[PDB]
Amino acid sequence: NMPMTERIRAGKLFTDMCEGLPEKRLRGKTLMYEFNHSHPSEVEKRESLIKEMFATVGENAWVEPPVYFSYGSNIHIGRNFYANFNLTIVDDYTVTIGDNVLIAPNVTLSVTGHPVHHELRKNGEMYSFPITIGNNVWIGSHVVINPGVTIGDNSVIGAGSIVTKDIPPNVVAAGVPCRVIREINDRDKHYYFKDYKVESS
Amino acid sequence: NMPMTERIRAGKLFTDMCEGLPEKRLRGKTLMYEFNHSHPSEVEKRESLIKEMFATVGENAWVEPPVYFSYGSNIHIGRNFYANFNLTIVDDYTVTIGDNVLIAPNVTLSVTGHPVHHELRKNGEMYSFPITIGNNVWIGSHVVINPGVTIGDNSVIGAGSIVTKDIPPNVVAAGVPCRVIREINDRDKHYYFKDYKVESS
Amino acid sequence: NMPMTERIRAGKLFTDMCEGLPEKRLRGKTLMYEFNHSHPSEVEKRESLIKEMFATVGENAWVEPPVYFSYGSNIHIGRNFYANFNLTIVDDYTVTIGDNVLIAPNVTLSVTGHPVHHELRKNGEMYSFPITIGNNVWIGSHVVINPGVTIGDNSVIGAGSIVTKDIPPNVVAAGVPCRVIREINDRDKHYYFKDYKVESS
Ligand SMILES: CC(C)(COP(=O)(O)OP(=O)(O)OC[C@H]1O[C@@H](n2cnc3c(N)ncnc32)[C@H](O)[C@@H]1OP(=O)(O)O)[C@@H](O)C(=O)NCCC(=O)NCCS
Ligand SMILES: CC(C)(COP(=O)(O)OP(=O)(O)OC[C@H]1O[C@@H](n2cnc3c(N)ncnc32)[C@H](O)[C@@H]1OP(=O)(O)O)[C@@H](O)C(=O)NCCC(=O)NCCS
Ligand SMILES: CC(C)(COP(=O)(O)OP(=O)(O)OC[C@H]1O[C@@H](n2cnc3c(N)ncnc32)[C@H](O)[C@@H]1OP(=O)(O)O)[C@@H](O)C(=O)NCCC(=O)NCCS
Ligand SMILES: CC(C)S[C@@H]1O[C@H](CO)[C@H](O)[C@H](O)[C@H]1O
Ligand SMILES: CC(C)S[C@@H]1O[C@H](CO)[C@H](O)[C@H](O)[C@H]1O
Ligand SMILES: CC(C)S[C@@H]1O[C@H](CO)[C@H](O)[C@H](O)[C@H]1O
Ligand SMILES: CC(C)S[C@@H]1O[C@H](CO)[C@H](O)[C@H](O)[C@H]1O
Ligand SMILES: CC(C)S[C@@H]1O[C@H](CO)[C@H](O)[C@H](O)[C@H]1O
Ligand SMILES: CC(C)S[C@@H]1O[C@H](CO)[C@H](O)[C@H](O)[C@H]1O
Repeated sequence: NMPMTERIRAGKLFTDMCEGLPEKRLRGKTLMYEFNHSHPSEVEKRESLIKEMFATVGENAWVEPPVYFSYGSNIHIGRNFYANFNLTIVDDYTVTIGDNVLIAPNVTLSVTGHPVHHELRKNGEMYSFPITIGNNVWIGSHVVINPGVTIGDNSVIGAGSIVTKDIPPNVVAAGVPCRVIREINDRDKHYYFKDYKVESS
Repeated sequence: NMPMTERIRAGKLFTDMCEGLPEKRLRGKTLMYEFNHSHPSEVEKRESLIKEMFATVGENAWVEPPVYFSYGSNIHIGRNFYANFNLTIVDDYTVTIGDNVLIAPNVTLSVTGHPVHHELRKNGEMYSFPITIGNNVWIGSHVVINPGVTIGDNSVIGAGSIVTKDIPPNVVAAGVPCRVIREINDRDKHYYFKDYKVESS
Repeated sequence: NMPMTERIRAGKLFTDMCEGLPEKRLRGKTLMYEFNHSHPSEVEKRESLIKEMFATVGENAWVEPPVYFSYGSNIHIGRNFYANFNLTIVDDYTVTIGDNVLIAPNVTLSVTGHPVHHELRKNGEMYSFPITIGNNVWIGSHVVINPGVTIGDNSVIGAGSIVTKDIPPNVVAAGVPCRVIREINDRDKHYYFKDYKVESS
C-alpha cells in the first residue's frame, strides 16, 4: 500500500509476492538445496557455499546441514560460528548473530509473525522485526526465538525455551515462555555441570 | 481381533502390519521422498506432487519441503493452505484442515498415540483419533497437536505449545500444556503486534 | 591436557579436533548421508545400513529417515526399536537404549553440553555424560533428553518435555522441565486413552 520493501523496513504489514522478492528467495533456496544435499566430504564446496548463502559470514563458520531459511541474504554471522542440525532462520528481514555463538540442534529463529486477528491476514499479511543475538551466546536444543528479540552477550538459553522477550546479558534463561532464571557468576567458573568441578590446571 | 481397519475407525487399539497398510505407507513415502528431494525450481512438479500426496487439496495450497507423514491419503486440506519447513503429520487416520490455515516451521500433528501401560503396547499397539483444524487458524512454531484434538476457527496457537485438549474458536492459546489465554476481540483488529497499530488507510 | 578421549570417559571438559575423532565423525556422517538419501524402496540397503551405522543394534529395529548423529559408533540399541522421523542423537559419548523402546517424531537426545560460563568454552569446550533409556519406554514428540539422564523401565515421556533429571521407572513424566506427574498402575491396564477403555476380548 506503498512499496512493499518500504513497509518491511518500518514494521508495517506486507506480503512478499513482488518487487523481486519471490526471486531473491529462489536464488536463496537454490543455494540451500545444494548445501543440504552436498556430500559430507564436500567440505570445500560446503565452506564456500555458506559464504554465498549468507549476507555476512565471519571466518571459521560451521553449519551442520540441513539449514533452512527464506532468503539467505538477510543473515549476518560473526566469527567462530557453529550451528548443529536443522537450524531454521525465517529471515524475511535482518537476523544478526555475534561472535562465538553456538547453536544446538533444531533451533528456530523467526523475524516474521502474522497478525493475531484472522481478518488482518486473509492474504498472508506479515510483519518482520530484527533479531539480534549477542556474542558468545549458547542456544539450547529445540529453542524458538521470536520476532524483534535481542539476546544479550554471553547469555545461555535453556533447551526448549520460547524466547518472546528481550533477554539481558550474562544470564541463564529458560522456560515457556523464556525467563531469566539466574545470573552467571564465578561459581560457574568452577562448576561446569551439575556437581562436577573443573579441577583447573 | 476384528479387521484392523475396522478397529481404526472405532478408536480401538490396533497394529498396522497387514491389510495392505504397509504398502499404502510405501506408496506415500515414495511420493514424499520425491517431494522432499525435488529442486526448488521444480515448481510445477511440486504443485502436482502435493495434489497426489494428500487425499484432498484445495486450490492455492503450498507446502515448503520437507514434509513428513505416514500415509498421505488420510490428510484433507482446504483452500489457501500454507505450511512452512518440516511439517510432520502422523496420519494413521483422518487429519482435517480447513481454509486459510497457516503453519509455522517445525510443527507436529499426530492422530496416533500409544497406551501408557507397557503391557498394552508390547507389539506396537496404537490408537488413532482424528484431528480437526478449523478455518483461518494460525499455528506457531514447534507446536505439537495430539490425538483427537479439535482447534476451533480463527484461533491462534502460540509457538511451542503442546495441545492435548480441544481449543475453542476465536482464542489465543499457548503453553505446555496449552490453555486459552484470552479471546480475540476488536483490539486485535487495530493492534497487530505489541505496540504497533495498523494506522489503517 | 590429558588425552582427549581419556577426558571424555571421565566427564572432564575437552574438545574434539584430534586423536582421529574428526575422522570417526566423517565415517559417520557418510553412512548417515547414505541412509537419509536412500529410496524408501531400498528396504534391504536400509536394514543393513543401520547395522553399520550404530555400534550395537538389536533385531527388528526400524528407523524412519532422516536420522542425525555425531558419530554412529557410540549408540547401542536393543530389540524391536522404533524411531520416527528426525531422531537426533548427539552421541559424543555412549547412548544406550533398551528393549521395545518407541520414539516419536522430532526427538533430540544429547549426551553433550557446554559450560555455562562463556570463559570455559572459548574453544568449544564440551562435556559428555552417557544417557541410559530403560526397557519398554515411550518418548513423545519434540522431547529433549539432556546429558547424563536415565529414563527408568516402562516409563512414558509426554510430548514436548525437556528432561534434565533422571526419570524413575513406571511413571508418566512431562513438562518443561520434566516431572513425574504420576505412577503407571492397573487403571492404565484398562483405559488406554482418555475415556476409551479396552473392552478386553
Ligand atoms: C542451561 C543448562 C546447561 C543448565 O542450567 P544450570 O543453571 O546449570 O541448571 P540448574 O539445574 O541449576 O537449573 C535450575 C532449575 O532450572 C531448571 N531448568 C534447567 N534447564 C531448563 C530448561 N531448559 N527448561 C526449563 N527448566 C530448566 C532445572 O530443572 C532446575 O529445576 P529446579 O529449580 O526445580 O531445581 C541445561 O538446562 C540445558 O538446557 N542445556 C542445553 C543442552 C542442549 O540443548 N544441548 C545440545 C547440544 S550443545
Ligand atoms: C501468539 C503471539 C503472536 C502473541 O500473542 P499476543 O496475545 O499478542 O501476546 P502477549 O504478549 O499479549 O501474550 C501475553 C502473555 O503470554 C505470553 N506468551 C505469548 N506467547 C507465548 C507462547 N508461545 N508460549 C508461552 N507463553 C506465551 C507472553 O510472554 C505474555 O507474558 P506475560 O503474561 O507474563 O506478560 C506470539 O506469542 C507467538 O508465539 N507467535 C508465533 C510466532 C511464530 O511461531 N512464527 C513462525 C513464523 S509464522
Ligand atoms: C502422555 C500422554 C499419552 C497422556 O498422559 P495421561 O496420564 O494419560 O494424560 P492426562 O490427561 O491424565 O495428564 C494429566 C495432566 O497432565 C497434562 N499433560 C499431559 N501430557 C502433557 C505433556 N506432554 N506436557 C505437559 N503436560 C501434559 C494434561 O494436560 C493434564 O492437565 P491437567 O492436570 O490440568 O488436567 C500424552 O500427554 C502425550 O503427550 N502423548 C505423546 C503423543 C505423541 O507424541 N505421539 C507421537 C506419535 S507416537
Ligand atoms: C504466504 C505467507 C504465509 S508468507 C510466508 O510466510 C512465512 C512464515 O509463515 C515466511 O515468512 C515466508 O518467507 C513467507 O513467504
Ligand atoms: C520394517 C517394518 C516396520 S515395515 C515398514 O514399516 C514402516 C513404518 O515403520 C512402513 O509402514 C513401511 O511401509 C513398512 O514396510
Ligand atoms: C504458492 C505461492 C505462494 S508461491 C510460492 O510461495 C513461496 C512462499 O510462500 C515461495 O516464494 C516459492 O518460491 C513460491 O513459488
Ligand atoms: C510399530 C509402531 C510404533 S507403528 C508406527 O507408529 C508410529 C507412531 O509411533 C506411526 O503411527 C506409524 O505410522 C506406525 O506404523
Ligand atoms: C569445520 C570444523 C569445526 S570441522 C568439522 O567439525 C564438525 C563438527 O562441528 C565435524 O566434526 C566434521 O566432521 C569436522 O570436519
Ligand atoms: C565446536 C563444538 C561446538 S563441537 C561440537 O559440538 C556439538 C554440540 O554443540 C556436538 O557435540 C558435535 O559433535 C561437536 O563436534
